[PDB]
Amino acid sequence: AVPARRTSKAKKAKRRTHYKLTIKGLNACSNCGEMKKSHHVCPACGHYDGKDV
Amino acid sequence: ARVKGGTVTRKRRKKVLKLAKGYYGSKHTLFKSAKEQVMNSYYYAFRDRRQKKRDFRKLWIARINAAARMNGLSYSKLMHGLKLAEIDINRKMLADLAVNDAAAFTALAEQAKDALSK
Amino acid sequence: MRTTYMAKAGEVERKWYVVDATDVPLGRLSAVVASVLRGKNKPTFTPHVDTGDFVIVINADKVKLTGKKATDKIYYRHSMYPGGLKSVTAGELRDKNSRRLIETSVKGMLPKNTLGRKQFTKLNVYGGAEHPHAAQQPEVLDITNLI
Amino acid sequence: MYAIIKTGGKQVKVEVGQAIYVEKLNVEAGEKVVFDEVILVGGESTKVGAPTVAGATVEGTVEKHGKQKKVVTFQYKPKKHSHRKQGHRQPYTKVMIEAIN
Amino acid sequence: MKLHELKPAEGSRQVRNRVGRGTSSGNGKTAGRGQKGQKARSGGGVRLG
Amino acid sequence: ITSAKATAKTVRTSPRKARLVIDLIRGKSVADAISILKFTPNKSAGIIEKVLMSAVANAENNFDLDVESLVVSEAFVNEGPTMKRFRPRAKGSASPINKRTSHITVVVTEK
RNA sequence: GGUGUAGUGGUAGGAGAGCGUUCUAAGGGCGUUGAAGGUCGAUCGUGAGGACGGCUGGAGCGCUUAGAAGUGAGAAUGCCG
RNA sequence: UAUCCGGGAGUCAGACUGCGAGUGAUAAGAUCCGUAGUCGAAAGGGAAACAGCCCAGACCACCAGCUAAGGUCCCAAAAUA
RNA sequence: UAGUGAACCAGUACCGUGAGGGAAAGGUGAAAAGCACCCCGGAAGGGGAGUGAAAUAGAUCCUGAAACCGUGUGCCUACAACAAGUCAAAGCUCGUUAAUGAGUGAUGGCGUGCCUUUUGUAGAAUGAACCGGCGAGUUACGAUUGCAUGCGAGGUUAAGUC
Ligand SMILES: [K+]
Ligand SMILES: [K+]
Ligand SMILES: [K+]
Ligand SMILES: [K+]
Ligand SMILES: [K+]
Ligand SMILES: [K+]
Ligand SMILES: [K+]
Ligand SMILES: [K+]
Ligand SMILES: [K+]
Ligand SMILES: [K+]
Ligand SMILES: [Mg+2]
Ligand SMILES: [Mg+2]
Ligand SMILES: [Mg+2]
Ligand SMILES: [Mg+2]
Ligand SMILES: [Mg+2]
Ligand SMILES: [Mg+2]
Ligand SMILES: [Mg+2]
Ligand SMILES: [Mg+2]
Ligand SMILES: [Mg+2]
Ligand SMILES: [Mg+2]
Ligand SMILES: [Mg+2]
Ligand SMILES: [Mg+2]
Ligand SMILES: [Mg+2]
Ligand SMILES: [Mg+2]
Ligand SMILES: [Mg+2]
Ligand SMILES: [Mg+2]
Ligand SMILES: [Mg+2]
Ligand SMILES: [Mg+2]
Ligand SMILES: [Mg+2]
Ligand SMILES: [Mg+2]
Ligand SMILES: [Mg+2]
Ligand SMILES: [Mg+2]
Ligand SMILES: [Mg+2]
Ligand SMILES: [Mg+2]
Ligand SMILES: [Mg+2]
Ligand SMILES: [Mg+2]
Ligand SMILES: [Mg+2]
Ligand SMILES: [Zn+2]
Repeated sequence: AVPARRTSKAKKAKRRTHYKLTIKGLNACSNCGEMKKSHHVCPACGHYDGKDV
Repeated sequence: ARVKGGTVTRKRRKKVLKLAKGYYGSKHTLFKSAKEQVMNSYYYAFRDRRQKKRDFRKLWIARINAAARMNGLSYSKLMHGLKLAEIDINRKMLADLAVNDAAAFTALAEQAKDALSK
Repeated sequence: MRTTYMAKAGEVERKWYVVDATDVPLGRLSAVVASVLRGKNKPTFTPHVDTGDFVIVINADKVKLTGKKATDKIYYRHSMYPGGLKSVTAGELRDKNSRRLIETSVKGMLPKNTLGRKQFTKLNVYGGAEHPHAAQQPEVLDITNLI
Repeated sequence: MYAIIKTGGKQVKVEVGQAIYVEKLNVEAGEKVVFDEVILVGGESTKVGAPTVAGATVEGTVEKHGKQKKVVTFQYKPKKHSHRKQGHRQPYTKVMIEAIN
Repeated sequence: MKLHELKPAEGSRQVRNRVGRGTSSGNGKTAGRGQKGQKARSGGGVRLG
Repeated sequence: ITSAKATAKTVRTSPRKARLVIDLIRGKSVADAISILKFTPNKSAGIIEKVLMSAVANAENNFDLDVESLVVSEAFVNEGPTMKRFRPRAKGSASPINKRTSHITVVVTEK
């Protein structure tokens, strides 16, 4: 099967509506204040739950 | 004496595209689609410059009909009476009176009713 | 000169009429009501704007069906599933849900577009003689001579 | 007060001090023009012409002569490799209404 | 005469007619040859007589 | 004078995939944008991070602006030159391959 | 030039008259105080089409008359990019 | 308007409708003629949509008027005559 | 994209066992004065600072079209059946080659692309993915007719010589 008609710019953009990235789970690290991912070791200071690791 | 393409081609196609400004997507972006649409636009425009007169006479007739009914008369009876009474006010003006000058319209309707009675 | 009047949305005042359907043939009631809803009865009628008035139809259960329409006029509807054709007689609709009877008849006569659907919403049908729209101060609209 | 006059095979509503556009009038700019076919006169009272109000006329001054925006008549038949293009600019006369009788 | 005001005798010179240069000219597309057939071909036509 | 821009041209990456990350950071404080790019695993995140940091370095060094107040006023990706390649396919025929590039631009203003 | 009368759908196709492109000759001009070209504009003519401004551009180009043509593209499962 | 003389063609696949015939089965949107129209090469109104049927031939502009076929309760202009 | 296939390291690259086939590809600036130095970056690439009349002339360099991609937004859009327009049109926004202006457009009417080929095509027949460029009645020698000019019961030279 092949496209019968080429896809227009408007239709193509409509389809890509949901083709987007997202960033979630970021909040300030307790130890150093840098933004980190919740439930992850802070990449900057290497602290999690207030202890170096 | 070689005559290369030059710029006449671009000039002509840009004229068509400017005519097609406002069309949907390719119909305003691409010359071939644009030209095809502009041609249909011409056809529709020529046809509609005739349909336009029909539509407005139709609109005036409907409004005149409503006003005549409010005055106790059908549009057909009103126009027959006006012709008998020699009134040549056309439908455009009659519709204008109906919407705005209801008093003047009532005077015209009374003359039409008088003519019909006679 | 391009001076023809064109009504604006919101400038025309829509009234409220009460139409008693008692023993009025269904179609004729629907026709007069449809003209009112479209606003064809007013000089300010503008085809591309809504200018008609609201209608309250009472005693829908007493609407008149001449001839054998009561049992032989059939309203069909297809569920879009194969063999999904449903039918109900006009008489049965009048007896059980007369509101739908009047509404279907009037829908057929209004335009099949956005403006037409909006104009339909201004219709209110009530089998029986009493309605809840007294707050709108509707006035009776005799149709004995209109039909 | 206002009047309805018969001009250019068409009827126009005129009020003192209102400019009206009509089919070209054979009159120089800035000159006076009298419309004698007053088919109605309205205002506080109403005058109905049968077909014209007797002895009622409208007076105006020809402000301008001009040409209306161009209209293009392009006639073509699909698949018949045949088209014809035409332009038009209808002349008009703009008249300021001075007096209504 | 003056080289900048030359004027041929009236009717002495005509403009060559060029075919296949658009429909409105009246010789577009088919170039006056008609539709299909032997006479519509490049080098078409039968010998004289 | 109130804004500084940085640009990376002819960077090997998909313009569309880059625009995903760019849309994430557009119109955001510089600190927030830096954090988002750091924790975004997509390839273009690192490229855009260097461009943003370069732009901030411009705003500070070249024009002595206020880093804390800096925000990402404008950011976008433009198509760069496309490198043409071919990949053999079945039955002795090749198919073209477009190795895309991107022009990544970031503009950061005082407020 | 005016009036009057009549007429003015159109494929194949015949006739007529024009628009625009490059170049030649002559004449008369325009150009680092910005040509051609590009872009934008609500401009003009009955049509092909013609100007005029803004921006871009950086060195050639109009106009009048006549002349000669590699002289006009939207289609050829056209060729090239 | 016809002739005649000359330059230049295109056309040699037609279609349907009404009427008169053949072939067919007194079938076919069949086929083959005669005859008139229309389409072909004709837009517009009506016939729901609908080349060939009915009305009627678009040089243009108008938010003027009168009619043809066909229509006037609503969609939808006009008689709940 | 012309002109030699070849304006440039072309009969080269490349293709083929071989004969053979056979490309693409010109332009900074007057002058390299071809961006010292500083900053981000591993670099690339940028931002300053400079050269320059001009750097949106920075070497992928004169001009820089269209397709195509993207950013910003004045208007509109989540009850709507759309050959995408045209006619009518409220609202909103804006102010021109100053014109009975411009953009957008709720809503209403009408409305089945272009071409080719056909009796007949919206056609579920053919062609076109889009954009740009190139791409088709020409010339020579004769024949014949019209128009024009010169001469006119005459008209006219061909080769050839200067
Ligand atoms: K011919
Ligand atoms: K210009
Ligand atoms: K092509
Ligand atoms: K002949
Ligand atoms: K026949
Ligand atoms: K430059
Ligand atoms: K946009
Ligand atoms: K529409
Ligand atoms: K086929
Ligand atoms: K001759
Ligand atoms: Mg060309
Ligand atoms: Mg008419
Ligand atoms: Mg010649
Ligand atoms: Mg022809
Ligand atoms: Mg063609
Ligand atoms: Mg052919
Ligand atoms: Mg044939
Ligand atoms: Mg032939
Ligand atoms: Mg293999
Ligand atoms: Mg005609
Ligand atoms: Mg030139
Ligand atoms: Mg050519
Ligand atoms: Mg047959
Ligand atoms: Mg034919
Ligand atoms: Mg027709
Ligand atoms: Mg046809
Ligand atoms: Mg009449
Ligand atoms: Mg009606
Ligand atoms: Mg009756
Ligand atoms: Mg070559
Ligand atoms: Mg520049
Ligand atoms: Mg350049
Ligand atoms: Mg709904
Ligand atoms: Mg909605
Ligand atoms: Mg066939
Ligand atoms: Mg195809
Ligand atoms: Mg092409
Ligand atoms: Zn931390």
